[PDB]
Amino acid sequence: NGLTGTGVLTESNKKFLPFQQFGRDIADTTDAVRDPQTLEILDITPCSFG
Amino acid sequence: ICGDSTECSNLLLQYGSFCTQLNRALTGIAVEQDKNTQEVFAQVKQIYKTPPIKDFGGFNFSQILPDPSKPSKRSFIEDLLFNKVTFNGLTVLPPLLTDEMIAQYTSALLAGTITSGWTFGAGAALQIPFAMQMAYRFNGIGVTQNVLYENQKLIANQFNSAIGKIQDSLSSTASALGKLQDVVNQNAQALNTLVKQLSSNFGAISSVLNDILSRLDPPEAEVQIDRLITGRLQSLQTYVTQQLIRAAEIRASANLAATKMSECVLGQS
Amino acid sequence: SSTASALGKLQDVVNQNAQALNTLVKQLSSNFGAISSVLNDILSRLDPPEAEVQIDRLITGRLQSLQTYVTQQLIRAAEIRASANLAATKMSECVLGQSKRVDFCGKGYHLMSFPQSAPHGVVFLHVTYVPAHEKNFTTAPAICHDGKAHFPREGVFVSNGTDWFVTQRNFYEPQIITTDNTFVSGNCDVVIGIVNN
Amino acid sequence: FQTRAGCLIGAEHVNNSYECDIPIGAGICASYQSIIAYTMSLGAENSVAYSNNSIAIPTNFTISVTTEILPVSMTKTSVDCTMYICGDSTECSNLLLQYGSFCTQLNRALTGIAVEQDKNTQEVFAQVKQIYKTPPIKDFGGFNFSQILPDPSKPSKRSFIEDLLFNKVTFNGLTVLPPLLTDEMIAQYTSALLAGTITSGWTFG
Ligand SMILES: *[C@@H]1O[C@H](CO)[C@@H](O[C@@H]2O[C@H](CO)[C@@H](O)[C@H](O)[C@H]2NC(C)=O)[C@H](O)[C@H]1NC(C)=O
Ligand SMILES: *[C@@H]1O[C@H](CO)[C@@H](O[C@@H]2O[C@H](CO)[C@@H](O)[C@H](O)[C@H]2NC(C)=O)[C@H](O)[C@H]1NC(C)=O
Ligand SMILES: *[C@@H]1O[C@H](CO)[C@@H](O[C@@H]2O[C@H](CO)[C@@H](O)[C@H](O)[C@H]2NC(C)=O)[C@H](O)[C@H]1NC(C)=O
Ligand SMILES: *[C@@H]1O[C@H](CO)[C@@H](O[C@@H]2O[C@H](CO)[C@@H](O)[C@H](O)[C@H]2NC(C)=O)[C@H](O)[C@H]1NC(C)=O
Ligand SMILES: *[C@@H]1O[C@H](CO)[C@@H](O[C@@H]2O[C@H](CO)[C@@H](O)[C@H](O)[C@H]2NC(C)=O)[C@H](O)[C@H]1NC(C)=O
Ligand SMILES: *[C@@H]1O[C@H](CO)[C@@H](O[C@@H]2O[C@H](CO)[C@@H](O)[C@H](O)[C@H]2NC(C)=O)[C@H](O)[C@H]1NC(C)=O
Ligand SMILES: *[C@@H]1O[C@H](CO)[C@@H](O[C@@H]2O[C@H](CO)[C@@H](O)[C@H](O)[C@H]2NC(C)=O)[C@H](O)[C@H]1NC(C)=O
Ligand SMILES: *[C@@H]1O[C@H](CO)[C@@H](O)[C@H](O)[C@H]1NC(C)=O
Ligand SMILES: *[C@@H]1O[C@H](CO)[C@@H](O)[C@H](O)[C@H]1NC(C)=O
Repeated sequence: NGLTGTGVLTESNKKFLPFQQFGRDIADTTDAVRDPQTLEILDITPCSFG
Repeated sequence: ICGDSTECSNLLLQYGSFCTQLNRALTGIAVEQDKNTQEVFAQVKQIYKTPPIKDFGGFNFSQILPDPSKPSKRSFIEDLLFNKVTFNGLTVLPPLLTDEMIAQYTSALLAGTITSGWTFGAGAALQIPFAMQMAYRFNGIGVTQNVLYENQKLIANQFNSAIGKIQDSLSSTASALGKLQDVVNQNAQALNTLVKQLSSNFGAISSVLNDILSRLDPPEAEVQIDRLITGRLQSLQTYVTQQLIRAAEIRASANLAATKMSECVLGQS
Repeated sequence: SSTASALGKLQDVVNQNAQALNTLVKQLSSNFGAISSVLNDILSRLDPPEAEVQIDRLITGRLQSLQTYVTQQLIRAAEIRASANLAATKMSECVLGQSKRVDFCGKGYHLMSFPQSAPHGVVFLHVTYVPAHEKNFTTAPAICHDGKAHFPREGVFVSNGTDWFVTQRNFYEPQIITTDNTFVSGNCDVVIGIVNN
Repeated sequence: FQTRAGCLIGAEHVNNSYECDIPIGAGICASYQSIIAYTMSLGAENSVAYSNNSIAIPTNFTISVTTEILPVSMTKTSVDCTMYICGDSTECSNLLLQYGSFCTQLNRALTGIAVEQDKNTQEVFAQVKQIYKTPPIKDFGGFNFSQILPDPSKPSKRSFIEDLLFNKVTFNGLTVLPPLLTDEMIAQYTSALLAGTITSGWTFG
């Protein structure tokens, strides 16, 4: 939905409420989104590095 | 600074070799920490062991000797101390020496000083009955050794009472280990502000670089990315300098601790 | 003479200084965001209004580089000063006198020391005394005689199996027990370990 | 192999325990034979024979001599602003003029550092008031200081050990200033100290 990012998508059990669209954890990092066509609570996780 | 962007990396390329210096400084800090631990704790070669039978002239060291029941073989006081006190491009590296090895060094040192006296700090450990060692220490401070051999029972009794009292005081009053907690809090706060600084415009149109890439024409995207780059680089430099100062102070403290262990544990000062 | 790499501290101090100076001089060849890293070419290509902007970019970048170099030099100087203070204290204590603080200079009972110069430091030769060839004996804390307790003036009681002896603590040297090297304090009915002799 | 530090490819895990050559982390490290990774061994294991009526007394002794190296000084350097950042350009200097007095602080810091180095050397070495000289005839109860006393034959007036040490170890607006005290003077201080401690003991302190 216009928000671009690279990571791995995992099904999340976070309990959103019918007016949020995307959550975050801390320091302004989009941590979970809701897909427009299914209304599903996903989970963004950065790809492995080190 | 860049977060895996080709354009940002290319722009940062023409800013000289700052990052090699920063990484070198941080690696030096890490190696220095490892050396501090090694030189403050690794002071003996043989790993001495206490005898199975414990008759130390009436003294009772059970509170301090390792307990085989627990897996870590940590003493009661060590367990109390341990219980008392609690990605975006940053990593934490594990220490070289694990906690069990440190506990093993402490146990070896304590067994050596509890059986052989101070002799094990110079050559090879030579056994000595504990009462005779205490008599030697009284002779050292300026009291004839008659006093110990005539008041051994009372001396042992009040020694045990004192050790129990310090155990109880440590257990009850939580506010006992302030310095370590202060160090941990300072480090955590520095990391927190460093990671929070990433959410600033620095005069640009947005605080996120991906939107700038995906929204705007390169020719002025260089300008916006330059603003972001200079701000983040300045913040990183400040953080590195603060870390260097704190590490130097910690090194001074570690040197003092090593001297204290060498002078007061291995001998009577 | 044979084994090398025994003077790592002075060598890598020199290497640190040389590396810092080398990277400082290298830093002079970066654009820092401007159109070129050579001054005159920027000067003799453009008119002043943006030539001055490019000059400002060069000036500021070189300024932070120099500032960083100075700060690093200050930190290193503080560390070296601490080391020099330690060296001065060691020279004062372990060269001009015999030290008693254990493990301050050398491992073992310290005897004396010698200084030697170095390109940017000092080398101490510590002479220490280390015992060896130990023997295991039976001991006792006091001696009962006439109902009185005797303690050694300075030494310790040992026995090779028979007849008992007094000796100094750090070197085997038995001597027959006499009233001259022992002193009396009370009757022997309270000490834990008295032996009849 | 999988370790608390991550993953390791190219070495063979073993169940022995030797000293630590190349530290890796979490108490384990590797070495060469092939390359093998193992757990650190803290050292030898022994149990001193404690009893309540037994002691150990030495019967002989040894005399040991050990080294200890300590740096005391570093090179004195100075840097000029206008020569460095401007490179003899009038317009560059004019532009720099309005940036405040940073360069005065920089030069002040460098000068302070150099003075500190000189003070460090002087306070470390100049511990004596008179230069003592050993007598030409040397009969020190059987002890032999030939390798340590200065050799007048050499032009440098340095001992064998000092020569070994000295041989073993190896512009754009920046300058290096010479130290105040030359090498010969430092050697003279060392010789004075050493003769004083040989002959007078600790009394000369
Ligand atoms: C040394 O101290 C420990 C603990 O203070 C003693 O262990 C106690 O022993 C008594 C008698 O068996 C028990 O009632 C306590 O519960 C024990 N305490 C703990 C914490 O377990 C030990 O007995 C002392 N040593 C000697 C020789 O008396
Ligand atoms: C302990 O040392 C004493 C002191 O030398 C020994 O006593 C002497 O032993 C020799 C060897 O048999 C005899 O020739 C002497 O006559 C003994 N001296 C006296 C005064 O009797 C003693 O034998 C040693 N004991 C042990 C077990 O080593
Ligand atoms: C040194 O330890 C031994 C054994 O631990 C003690 O020997 C005991 O002595 C008492 C006193 O007569 C006897 O009742 C015991 O039977 C002995 N035990 C053994 C195993 O023989 C000896 O008393 C201790 N010496 C001291 C503390 O000076
Ligand atoms: C040391 O000698 C004294 C005196 O010769 C011994 O004391 C005697 O002990 C016996 C046995 O307990 C008693 O029957 C006597 O009445 C004691 N006499 C006196 C004067 O006290 C003592 O037992 C000896 N100690 C040892 C370890 O042999
Ligand atoms: C020290 O005295 C002991 C007395 O038993 C001598 O024997 C040693 O005893 C300990 C205690 O069990 C053993 O662990 C050692 O293995 C024994 N030694 C030997 C050689 O078997 C011992 O010889 C004496 N000397 C030393 C240096 O320990
Ligand atoms: C103390 O140790 C020294 C050094 O090992 C011994 O001196 C050696 O003695 C042997 C046998 O007499 C000689 O072969 C060596 O040449 C001696 N070495 C030196 C450097 O002199 C000495 O004998 C030992 N003393 C005792 C009492 O054990
Ligand atoms: C002190 O030690 C030096 C070590 O070099 C001795 O000098 C050597 O002496 C031997 C025996 O006379 C000669 O063969 C060597 O050629 C000498 N070496 C040098 C470099 O001169 C010196 O003799 C010793 N002093 C005493 C009094 O024994
Ligand atoms: C969007 O249309 C597709 C096509 O049938 C359908 O599967 C999906 O459920 C629709 N989603 C919404 C939110 O209407
Ligand atoms: C080492 O010991 C473990 C058991 O702790 C065993 O499973 C393993 O096969 C042994 N050998 C190696 C090479 O790990």
